[PDB]
Amino acid sequence: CTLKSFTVEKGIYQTSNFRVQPTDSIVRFPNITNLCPFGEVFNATTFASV
Amino acid sequence: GKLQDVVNQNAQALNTLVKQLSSNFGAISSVLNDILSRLDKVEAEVQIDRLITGRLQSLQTYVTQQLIRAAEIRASANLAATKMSECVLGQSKRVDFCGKGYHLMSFPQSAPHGVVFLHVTYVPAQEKNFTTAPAICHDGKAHFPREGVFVSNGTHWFVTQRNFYEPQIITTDNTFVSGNCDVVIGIVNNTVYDP
Amino acid sequence: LITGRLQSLQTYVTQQLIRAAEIRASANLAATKMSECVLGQSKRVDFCGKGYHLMSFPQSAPHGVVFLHVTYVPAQEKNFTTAPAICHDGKAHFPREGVFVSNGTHWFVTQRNFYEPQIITTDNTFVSGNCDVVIGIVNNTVYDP
Amino acid sequence: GTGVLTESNKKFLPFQQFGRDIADTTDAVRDPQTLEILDITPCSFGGVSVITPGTNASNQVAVLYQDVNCTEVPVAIHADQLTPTWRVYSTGSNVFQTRAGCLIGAEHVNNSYECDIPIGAGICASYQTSQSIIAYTMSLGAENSVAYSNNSIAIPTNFTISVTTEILPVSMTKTSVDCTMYICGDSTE
Amino acid sequence: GAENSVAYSNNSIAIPTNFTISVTTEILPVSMTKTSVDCTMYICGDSTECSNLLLQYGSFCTQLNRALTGIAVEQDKNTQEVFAQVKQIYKTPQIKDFGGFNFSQILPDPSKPSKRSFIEDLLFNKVTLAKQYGDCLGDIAARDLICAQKFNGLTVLPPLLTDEMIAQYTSALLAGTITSGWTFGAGAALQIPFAMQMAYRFNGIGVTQNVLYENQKLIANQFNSAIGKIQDSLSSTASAL
Amino acid sequence: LSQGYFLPFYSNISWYYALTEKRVDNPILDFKDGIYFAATEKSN
Ligand SMILES: *[C@@H]1O[C@H](CO)[C@@H](O[C@@H]2O[C@H](CO)[C@@H](O)[C@H](O)[C@H]2NC(C)=O)[C@H](O)[C@H]1NC(C)=O
Ligand SMILES: *[C@@H]1O[C@H](CO)[C@@H](O)[C@H](O)[C@H]1NC(C)=O
Ligand SMILES: *[C@@H]1O[C@H](CO)[C@@H](O)[C@H](O)[C@H]1NC(C)=O
Ligand SMILES: *[C@@H]1O[C@H](CO)[C@@H](O)[C@H](O)[C@H]1NC(C)=O
Ligand SMILES: *[C@@H]1O[C@H](CO)[C@@H](O)[C@H](O)[C@H]1NC(C)=O
Ligand SMILES: *[C@@H]1O[C@H](CO)[C@@H](O)[C@H](O)[C@H]1NC(C)=O
Ligand SMILES: *[C@@H]1O[C@H](CO)[C@@H](O)[C@H](O)[C@H]1NC(C)=O
Ligand SMILES: *[C@@H]1O[C@H](CO)[C@@H](O)[C@H](O)[C@H]1NC(C)=O
Ligand SMILES: *[C@@H]1O[C@H](CO)[C@@H](O)[C@H](O)[C@H]1NC(C)=O
Ligand SMILES: *[C@@H]1O[C@H](CO)[C@@H](O)[C@H](O)[C@H]1NC(C)=O
Ligand SMILES: *[C@@H]1O[C@H](CO)[C@@H](O)[C@H](O)[C@H]1NC(C)=O
Ligand SMILES: *[C@@H]1O[C@H](CO)[C@@H](O)[C@H](O)[C@H]1NC(C)=O
Ligand SMILES: *[C@@H]1O[C@H](CO)[C@@H](O)[C@H](O)[C@H]1NC(C)=O
Ligand SMILES: *[C@@H]1O[C@H](CO)[C@@H](O)[C@H](O)[C@H]1NC(C)=O
Ligand SMILES: *[C@@H]1O[C@H](CO)[C@@H](O)[C@H](O)[C@H]1NC(C)=O
Ligand SMILES: *[C@@H]1O[C@H](CO)[C@@H](O)[C@H](O)[C@H]1NC(C)=O
Repeated sequence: CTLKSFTVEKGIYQTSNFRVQPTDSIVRFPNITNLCPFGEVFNATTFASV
Repeated sequence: GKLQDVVNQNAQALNTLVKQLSSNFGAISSVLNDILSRLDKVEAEVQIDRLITGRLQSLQTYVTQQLIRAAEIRASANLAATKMSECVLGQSKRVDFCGKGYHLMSFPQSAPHGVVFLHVTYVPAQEKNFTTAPAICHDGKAHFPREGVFVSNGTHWFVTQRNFYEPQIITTDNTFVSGNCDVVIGIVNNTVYDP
Repeated sequence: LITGRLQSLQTYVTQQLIRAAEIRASANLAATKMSECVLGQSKRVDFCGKGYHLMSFPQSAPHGVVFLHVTYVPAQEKNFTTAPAICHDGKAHFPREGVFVSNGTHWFVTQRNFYEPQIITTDNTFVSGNCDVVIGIVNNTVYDP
Repeated sequence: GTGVLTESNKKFLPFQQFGRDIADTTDAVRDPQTLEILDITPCSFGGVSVITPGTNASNQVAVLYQDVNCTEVPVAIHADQLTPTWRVYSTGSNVFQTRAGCLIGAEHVNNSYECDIPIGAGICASYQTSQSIIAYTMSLGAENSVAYSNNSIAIPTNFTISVTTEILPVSMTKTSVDCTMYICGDSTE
Repeated sequence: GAENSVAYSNNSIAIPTNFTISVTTEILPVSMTKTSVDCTMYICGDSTECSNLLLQYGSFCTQLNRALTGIAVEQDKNTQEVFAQVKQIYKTPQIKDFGGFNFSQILPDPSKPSKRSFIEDLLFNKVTLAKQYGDCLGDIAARDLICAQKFNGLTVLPPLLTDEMIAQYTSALLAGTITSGWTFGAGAALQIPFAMQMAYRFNGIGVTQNVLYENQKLIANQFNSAIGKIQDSLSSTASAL
Repeated sequence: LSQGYFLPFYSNISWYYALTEKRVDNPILDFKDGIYFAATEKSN
């Protein structure tokens, strides 16, 4: 597959990686559960002037 | 094969140069017609520039590889010209330069993108053991051979050419005298002949 | 990122090919040294050692070869009065090998690279013509057995 | 990212999350929940060689794993996640340890021949006799001790005249390149 | 350089009366290191998106990796065509009665467990090189230079000939050239005493062989101490490496 | 060279059949990234 031919000849060939593929996916975030105050950054009574 | 791979090193670079035309190089397609028929002038320029840069890099890579191969081929051609000048046009005393053995002649023949030499050389075949001495003390004076060495088959001593067995009797025209016969280490005792 | 790293790899391969060509030239030179000096004796000047080359001894080295070229050099030269030829009795006498030298009174034949003075004998010389066309020929007697 | 994760101890600073290396890749990361310093190793193992005869000779190969020690081959290849046709090539009874890593799939013989497929560190391989791939120490040549004495010489009495053939390349093909037709033939833009 | 005007006259010659035998050291590179490159590891190791994007660049890595393997095979060929001149390995003679010549520093010794000569051992010690998979895997708290280039696909290949085989080749060549002269380089090896070989070589350089034997023991000394000078040229902080 | 969701060579195919014993095979199976369904029969 790395020599780009269906018939390899007699010898020793270095090889690019194809054998192993990932299967699982791991996600790990810090243990924080506080919902962010989007009810005060957005939907406030008055904003500041520009 | 030493010639054939050279051809296989030049017919392969052109084939890879052709097959590198079917490369996106980061563009949307590898075909100029698709880009020029699907995108307007302002938007297709950034794609054609990618194709131009990729194909220019491929051409420069091919030229650099051809320069490397031309340098190697020129070194081999210089060696071949030296071999033609020093072995076909004459006779070389250089060891192993033209054939295995003492070089006698060489004949050149042509070949596709190359030259071939038939080096005809001389090799010894059937060696024989002998008992040898560096000099002969005849009557107090050492005798050294002019060409060849002293050898003995067990009883008598002979002068011999160093590359072929041609035993000749010890005669004063085959040897020259130099000093006393006690300073030489390993000198044996015999009589020389004077005509 | 792909274009930059591919250009970096191409640059590395090009420099490696240049260095491989230089190393191959050096290895061809080393093989010629091994064939023409270890396996024999070379008359090429300064090819193997400074002086007249006698032998070569090969030793290995990390990614390389080293040669011990053992050679012959002259040590103590001496001045002598020389002549191209000797007119013995109307005919010139040229030496076969060596040169005619003199220490002031007598003339000797000598090897070209070592001082081995020998008396003038007709087996050391050969005659050619008469002694009126050679420039600088001196007068002496050539002994014969 | 993508890789394998191993427990290690690189002694991160307290206000640190990942540690780079000299190639600006994530050499290690910190677990945000267990506060544990993990270690990232690339999944691929470039450095594998396949030793084969011709395709129209046999569908049999030997695998050389470079600069590894054969007991830790399955943890360097990650043989648990491979197909079993790979997993037969990670362990077996044909394992031979060389100075260039070690070789699985070719039996090692104590004989020495001239070699066809050079493997390295003096080890070569060939396809011999049923038929299998063998690996062996390369034979430098025929051992021949020459006699020597202080009063003995050898002189030839007969000779041979030989003709040897030497092939030298002289030239290669001459090529010329049209830039416009190569880069974009028939396009004014 | 040093200014030196040589005398000259039309009837004056200079002839040597004594000689010196010298040993000159010449160092030649033969091979360079063989490297192999995996494009996927170097450009983007373990990334399927960038690998898919790299597939759209064509044969820029098959061509890239073909040149390096040709270089590696060329280096193996260079070492083979330098050292393996003769395929008949000649064993070292058991007795060193070479007319007084002492080939101790250049011939191998079985006592030291390397099968290399003294001078070869000095040359191996003078050259300072600039690894095993498993040392990189362990906790080392600082990534090595070799381990960083091994995880990026830049592996280095070992040479085909070990140092032991090259030392064997040089030992065979040296035994052939001290036990047979130049005859083993052209056909079969022909035995000859070393004094007679030196007589042959003085005849080659242009002097008669009678000046050899009459100085033979002296010549041996002028060889032997010269080899000792090589020690002074290699052990005492050499720069020829 | 094409990357994609392919069926690997010599992969573990799970096999079901209808033989009257007296069993039909219409179970419920996971559709992960596409499937390869090969059917051999006589009377459709
Ligand atoms: C040859 O020369 C050496 C150098 O002086 C002599 O000494 C030997 O040197 C080697 C080192 O290569 C040591 O291993 C030996 O133990 C030394 N031997 C002695 C007796 O000192 C050596 O003796 C000389 N050889 C001969 C045959 O004279
Ligand atoms: C904004 O927040 C107020 C309470 O503070 C809530 O009554 C209202 O529904 C929110 N949303 C708006 C104004 O869109
Ligand atoms: C000379 O004699 C030795 C021992 O008797 C023998 O080994 C060798 O083959 C002989 N011939 C040679 C050196 O040509
Ligand atoms: C040696 O050569 C001489 C010279 O012809 C001959 O007479 C003799 O028989 C040979 N053999 C021996 C053993 O001397
Ligand atoms: C040659 O070597 C032998 C070794 O036994 C010795 O007996 C003989 O005297 C030596 N010949 C010489 C030094 O001329
Ligand atoms: C040869 O002559 C020398 C000098 O007279 C003598 O010493 C020696 O013994 C002789 N050789 C033999 C074998 O008798
Ligand atoms: C030879 O004579 C010249 C002229 O005076 C002198 O300079 C030189 O030292 C002499 N000796 C040699 C060349 O050995
Ligand atoms: C020159 O050499 C001869 C040869 O014996 C010698 O007699 C003479 O004393 C030497 N010196 C001179 C000045 O002639
Ligand atoms: C050498 O040159 C001198 C002048 O320096 C001259 O007197 C002499 O005749 C010359 N010798 C010849 C020409 O033989
Ligand atoms: C040598 O001989 C020639 C010819 O007879 C003569 O002219 C010349 O003077 C002689 N040399 C001397 C030194 O007398
Ligand atoms: C967060 O959850 C993990 C397990 O889900 C627990 O072990 C940890 O103590 C929690 N708190 C943190 C990381 O502050
Ligand atoms: C690694 O290989 C060596 C052989 O040089 C061996 O002694 C050692 O036990 C191996 N390491 C293992 C098996 O963990
Ligand atoms: C091959 O050599 C090894 C080295 O010790 C030995 O253990 C083994 O038995 C040998 N195999 C044979 C002779 O078949
Ligand atoms: C020399 O060898 C040739 C064949 O190589 C043979 O025909 C011839 O008879 C031999 N001559 C002698 C004298 O041995
Ligand atoms: C030649 O030189 C060596 C040392 O270089 C010395 O030992 C020897 O005595 C000298 N011989 C003569 C004849 O001057
Ligand atoms: C296919 O999967 C089943 C699931 O239990 C397993 O029993 C079987 O061994 C697998 N086949 C192969 C060839 O591994």
